[PDB]
Amino acid sequence: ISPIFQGGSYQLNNKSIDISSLLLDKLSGESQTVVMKFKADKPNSLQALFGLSNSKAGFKNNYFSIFMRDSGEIGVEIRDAQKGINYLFSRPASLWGKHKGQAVENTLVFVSDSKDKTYTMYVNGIEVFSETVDTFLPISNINGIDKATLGAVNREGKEHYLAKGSIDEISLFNKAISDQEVSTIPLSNPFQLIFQSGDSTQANYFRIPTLYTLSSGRVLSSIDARYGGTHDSKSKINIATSYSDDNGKTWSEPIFAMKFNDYEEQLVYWPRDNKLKNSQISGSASFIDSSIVEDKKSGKTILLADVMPAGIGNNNANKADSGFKEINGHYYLKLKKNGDNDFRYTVRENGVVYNETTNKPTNYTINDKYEVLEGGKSLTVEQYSVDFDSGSLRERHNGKQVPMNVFYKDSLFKVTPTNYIAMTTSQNRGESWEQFKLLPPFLGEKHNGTYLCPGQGLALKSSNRLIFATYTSGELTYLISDDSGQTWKKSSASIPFKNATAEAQMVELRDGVIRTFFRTTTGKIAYMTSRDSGETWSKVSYIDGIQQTSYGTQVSAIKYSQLIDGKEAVILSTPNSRSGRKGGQLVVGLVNKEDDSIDWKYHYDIDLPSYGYAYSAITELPNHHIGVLFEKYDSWSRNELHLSNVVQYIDLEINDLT
Repeated sequence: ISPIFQGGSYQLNNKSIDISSLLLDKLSGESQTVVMKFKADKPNSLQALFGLSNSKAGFKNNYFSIFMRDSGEIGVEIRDAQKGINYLFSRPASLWGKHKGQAVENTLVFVSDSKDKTYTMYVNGIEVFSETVDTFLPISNINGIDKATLGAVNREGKEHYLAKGSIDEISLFNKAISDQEVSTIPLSNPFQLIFQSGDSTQANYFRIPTLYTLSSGRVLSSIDARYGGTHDSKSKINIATSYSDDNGKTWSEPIFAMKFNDYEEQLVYWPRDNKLKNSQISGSASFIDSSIVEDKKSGKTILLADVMPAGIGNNNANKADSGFKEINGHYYLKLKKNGDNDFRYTVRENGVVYNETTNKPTNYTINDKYEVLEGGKSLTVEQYSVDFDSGSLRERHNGKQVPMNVFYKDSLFKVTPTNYIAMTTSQNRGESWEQFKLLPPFLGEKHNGTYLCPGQGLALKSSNRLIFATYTSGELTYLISDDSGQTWKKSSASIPFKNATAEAQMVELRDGVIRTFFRTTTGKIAYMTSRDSGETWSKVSYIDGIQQTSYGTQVSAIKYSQLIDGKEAVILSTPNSRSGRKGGQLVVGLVNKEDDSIDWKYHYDIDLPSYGYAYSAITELPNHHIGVLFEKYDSWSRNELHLSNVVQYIDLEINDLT
């Protein structure tokens, strides 16, 4: 259908605009759609874009509004005191403010549907909430409505929630337009999605993005596909990948690099209310924090991630146990059989399950997929699915059989409940991934695995050396391979922090000179230098001019291929904020050849200082543009859990940054 009202070019400069005459007598029936294209690059703390209100004395709480906060949150109120209805629906981190210095035109579609009794809000082509009520309140059936307002809500004759911004276009319909119709509405998005709700992963959530430019020109991305909301392990999480062959313009349908099947891949709407938001999938194995590198020699792409057995995460993981047994220089994965109180088994060569107490091999083996066979026969377990139908999280058998994996809850043989690191490879640049292998322990039998630093590994330009940064208590633990990832050794580098999340990323400043940038607990990003291709490491210094929070955020970093102002350049991606994960920046540093010091010369604001920015991935695209895939929200904040489609991709050119 056609609009009952259409207007545009409205400037909201802390003064509402009255459109009652144009709109109010046009409103008919109980279903309505609002389409609004608007900018707000300097919003007030809390402002209404649009209001329908009873402006009369004593009816202060009879109004409908669409509002935003300077945090990027969008929402509506629907209030009628006589009906005793006070609805408030919102979602944090739903907006853009600025991109390349220009105010972004956000496209907002609000659907109020009386038939289904459902309020739905889309912003920039993304559904940010969909709420069904028992008692539906049509937005123009509020008792005594006498004002249609842009840029405030008229309450008792006064302007509340005054807006600063602009409404380039607004349309209203006496209909609840369908989801299909909504998707035909043109957008002006500064971003694109690579991974997204309802894609092949069937994860409703994503965190921990990576990007890496392959020598063929293909750009590869990996990510945590997180099923049970955005929580870290314990949970269900798979590692998914996608690639672009056109400098980031389009991206392939995701496939999995690393996945478990003990729990179904369910797209779930995880509750965001305070009572249930901490619900956490508690019986699933998971992969988490991935990192990618390309090997020049073999041509293989290599992907590593942390591995968590069923119900295990960082905080309940057995520290002081690697999960392996050392038997004369060699490390064997320990296993516990159903009913035993201790681990009386190991996995030896060719997957043979060997008994330790009696030193006998068994009739059981472990295949390449860490699945259990008896006498060559695939054993199985039953899969779980999750639901909240009872009003709380339930995890229950779903009737499907899947191969029995030693990382599973219901497995006959079970690994040590601790964290591991796994690796997989692709020979076709991410079109398919091999079965993963556990890396061996690097810090002894009685030490849990280090934690992979998410993002990129480092492929040294003048050799075959591959390095993946990892961290644990008191140090960075660099993993080093000179033979295409077949064998690894560690290079330990002490840092002056205990129990930190020292997520580290590396750049090669020049041949064999590696600078590592890492997260700390001090409010500053730290760094250290190696001048022998990672054999030895300097003491720790800190960057002034960038602020992080006390808890810190992952920093991403690349060496730019081109000179800038005649100098070698490095580019860091990080939130710049001592308050939260917001104020995204790319910071361009120029290297001083005298001493390899870096002058952080240019700061590019990704979006508003108050808009969310968390974990990030950056890569130099083959055309020398910069690709950025990032968490566009505060992934620390307890108020911004379980948001969909907040990991987003943008394309920039160096001139944008300078």
